[PDB]
Amino acid sequence: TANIPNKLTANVRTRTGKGASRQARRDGKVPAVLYGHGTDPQHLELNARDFAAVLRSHGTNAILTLDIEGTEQLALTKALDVHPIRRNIQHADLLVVQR
Amino acid sequence: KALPRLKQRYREEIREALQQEFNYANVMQIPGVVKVVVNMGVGDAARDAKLINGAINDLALITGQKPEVRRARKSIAQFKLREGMPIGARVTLRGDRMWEFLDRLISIALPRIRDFRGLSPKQFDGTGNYTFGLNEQSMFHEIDVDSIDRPRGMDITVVTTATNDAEGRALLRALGFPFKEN
Amino acid sequence: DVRPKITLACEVCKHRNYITKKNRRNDPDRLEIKKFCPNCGTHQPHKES
Amino acid sequence: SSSRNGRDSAAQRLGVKRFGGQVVKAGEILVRQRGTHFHPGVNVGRGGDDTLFALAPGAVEFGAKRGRKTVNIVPVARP
Amino acid sequence: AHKPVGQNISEVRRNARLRRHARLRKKVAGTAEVPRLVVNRSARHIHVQLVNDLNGTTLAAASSIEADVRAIDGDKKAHSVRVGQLIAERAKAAGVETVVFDRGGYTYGGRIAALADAAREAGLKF
Amino acid sequence: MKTGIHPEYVDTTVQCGCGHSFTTRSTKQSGTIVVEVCSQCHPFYTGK
Amino acid sequence: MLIPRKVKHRKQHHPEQRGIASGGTSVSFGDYGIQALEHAYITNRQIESARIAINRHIKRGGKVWINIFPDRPLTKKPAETRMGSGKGSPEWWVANVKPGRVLFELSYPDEKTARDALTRAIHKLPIKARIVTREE
RNA sequence: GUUACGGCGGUCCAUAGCGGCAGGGAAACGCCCGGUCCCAUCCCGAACCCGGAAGCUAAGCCUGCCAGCGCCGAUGAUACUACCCAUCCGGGUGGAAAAGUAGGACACCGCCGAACAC
RNA sequence: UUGCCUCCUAAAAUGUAACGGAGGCGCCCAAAGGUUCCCUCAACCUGGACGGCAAUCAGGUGUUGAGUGUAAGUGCACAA
RNA sequence: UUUCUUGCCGGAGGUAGAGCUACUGGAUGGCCGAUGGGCCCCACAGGGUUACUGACGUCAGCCAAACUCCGAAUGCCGGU
Repeated sequence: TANIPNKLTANVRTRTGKGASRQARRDGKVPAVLYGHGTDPQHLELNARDFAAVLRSHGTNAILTLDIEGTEQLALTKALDVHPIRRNIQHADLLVVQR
Repeated sequence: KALPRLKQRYREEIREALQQEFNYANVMQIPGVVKVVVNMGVGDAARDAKLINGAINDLALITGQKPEVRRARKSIAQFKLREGMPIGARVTLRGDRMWEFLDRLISIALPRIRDFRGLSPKQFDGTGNYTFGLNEQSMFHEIDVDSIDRPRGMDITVVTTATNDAEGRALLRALGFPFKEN
Repeated sequence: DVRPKITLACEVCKHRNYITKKNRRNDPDRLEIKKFCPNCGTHQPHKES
Repeated sequence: SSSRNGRDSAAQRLGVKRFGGQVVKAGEILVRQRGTHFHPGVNVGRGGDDTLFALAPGAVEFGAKRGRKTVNIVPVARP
Repeated sequence: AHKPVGQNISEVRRNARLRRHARLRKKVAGTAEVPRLVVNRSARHIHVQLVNDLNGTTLAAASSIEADVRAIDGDKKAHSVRVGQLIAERAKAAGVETVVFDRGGYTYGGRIAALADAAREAGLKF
Repeated sequence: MKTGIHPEYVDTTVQCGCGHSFTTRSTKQSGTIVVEVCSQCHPFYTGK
Repeated sequence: MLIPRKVKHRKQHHPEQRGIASGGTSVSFGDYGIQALEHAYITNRQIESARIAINRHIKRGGKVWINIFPDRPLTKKPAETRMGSGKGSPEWWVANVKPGRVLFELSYPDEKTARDALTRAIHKLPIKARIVTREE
């Protein structure tokens, strides 16, 4: 039926924007926004490699436990912005999944 | 005071019969026949515009009021039509005259029709109105057969407050329309 | 031609007060129309010359 | 072997002549336009060729009424 | 199971009356100095109301609903005449002498003309 | 109802063949018409 | 061949070969696809050659989709004519292809055969192009 | 002061519309009957007037609830871009777009009139 | 080809060239001008002898569609 | 200092970008389901029968300079 949520460390974003996102991607962290019924969009950086591995191992509809500075939040990858050429995850829209 | 035969019949019996048959939540739903529109579309007026005058005279004598001459809103070359060419005549009957024309049409004309076997009750609008076409124009005593000119397939329609085919047929049967039940 | 520059002159002051076009085919007869004669100081009938 | 084109009318120098906030005099042309892209608002008239002009002195403002852009003149407080 | 299908004549009349009223309002509007006399004429009563469209605030109002107008006997035109007189008096009181008359999308041949003339003889410029 | 543009309209009485009377307004100025079959005697209405 | 039934304007400005493709960048019809990696005016003749190559490599089974359509007319003036005297008549029908645009898609049971057919098509094409797949 | 009672008027005029479900007549808004009375039909008392309460809230009207259709719609990101850096690539600072999901919303106020109790 | 008008080119003010891409012209209207008032179908059904891709017609909604002296921006059931 | 630079404020745009079931011209699928040709039941009533030419519609998908439901950045016009 269900499965263990995939653990991913998602540090909050000190700086946000075009330059910040490009620098985060260069560092190797896909930027993301976590929103949902809680009504509190949070700006996170997920490790690009780990996030992509989780996505490609369990699919887009894979529930993720994001460690956001200690706190654990369940969320599903609602949308993935992926570059058509570089094929890298440009951005992630995560939706909170209250249990 | 005075009151048409069909109008009095409707005001006195038909409403109760329809209420009993199609029991309505309120009296105001009782179908009540509304304007009766009788038309003669010439079509060949493009070749003989004079036929419009004869149609006007015939409609006047049949109904009781002048027929409004209806031009064309379109110009289709296939039938030699131009914008504004008088292409038909229309009479709208409302109230006492409407009811009296219905009474005469049911009591005089349709029985006089040649080889009259009735019309199927399937020509109803689907929302409560009934349209059909008389095969000639001499059935009306006002149109004396001895001084007729040509045949005009005469369009007639009755507009009712009915909601659909069922209430429409109930109303017209109550008014006593001939119907080729099928 | 076709639409000549007709001249509307008053009937009373008989002054050629206005000039305007008119389709001679649709309106072959002299264009009689109410216009303002400044000499008369009031609207007077004007007709084509 | 030649081109059937090559013609073009003079640019009519349409558009907004006094933008939002500009103080204008009465009778001043505010918008040169074809048709009512902007409609005459308050203290603004519409010319024969669709020229929106100020009917009263004041500052030009652009508003929206019934979903139609309008040019209005807001009276300017006397100093 | 009855479902209305035809647009009722009441609804057609309301929509067309609002249509005509907006058509008139394109040119007729009320102001503090020259308010707008809106007239609402129903089959039962007639009401008039001096609006300032700048604020949307009414300065004076009159209605055939009033016990005085109801006591006034005669015809609907007589009651509309009384309403016109009342609104003229109340416009005098409010300080309004000249207004623009909004017929509300109506015609001469009824109470609107009678009310208009009542205000004329009353003294309002309408 | 317009004054004279509307054609005359007078009440009339008709008698059918089977002997049924009928009163209604019709353009006929005579006021007395003789109908043959009528709906009180037509075979379609009567039966069959 | 691929030629529009009609074009509203038959003498159009050259399609601007700029930016990466914003639409049609993923396999939406078949299992494999040919994604463009450079800008090019891919002509209807090139499209025909590529699709015929794919079809002849897959032989009997399989389905081919041609996402791009050459509906842009590139004009050419008559040979040995000087500059001027109007614009040339329509000469080629091209699809403005940008990097990231998937030009052809293929469904075929055999992965190796599908990739070889797409490679045929890419060799027929005038640009760098890779074999992308629906599985992301 | 209050009512599912009324009109009049209200916004960068759909967050307001469309549709579906449920409810109301003391007074208003309506529905409605015959042409002695102004007035009207390019014909029709259907739209506009006369006398109304014998009768009715069916519809319009308005009230409550449905997010189905429409409407609005973020943050983030991207596209794009001004300037700047950059040999061909590309990058920095600033600005920054529809879809969607997260979502919002089945609209939002004043004048006066009626009855209620004071 | 030469003057005028409309559009695109034209790079969201204006303006902007080429023997660049498209067209119009240069008339017409005394009732197609003014004013006052009013309106109202783009398409399925039932049909409406003949009269289907169409009649004179009747209803519903198509929610502002639709079409509308002569090409763009406008004007709608607030009606240019 | 009216000039110009910068900040802020008010402003109209339809370009870049896209978006097109938002219009005007396009695109792989099946669909209640258009001429249905075709088997015909053997009705000329009336009807399934559609291997194939495939209506509207619909499904993610795509383009435009003379497309726009949208729509920047700059630039421009003013004020400070």
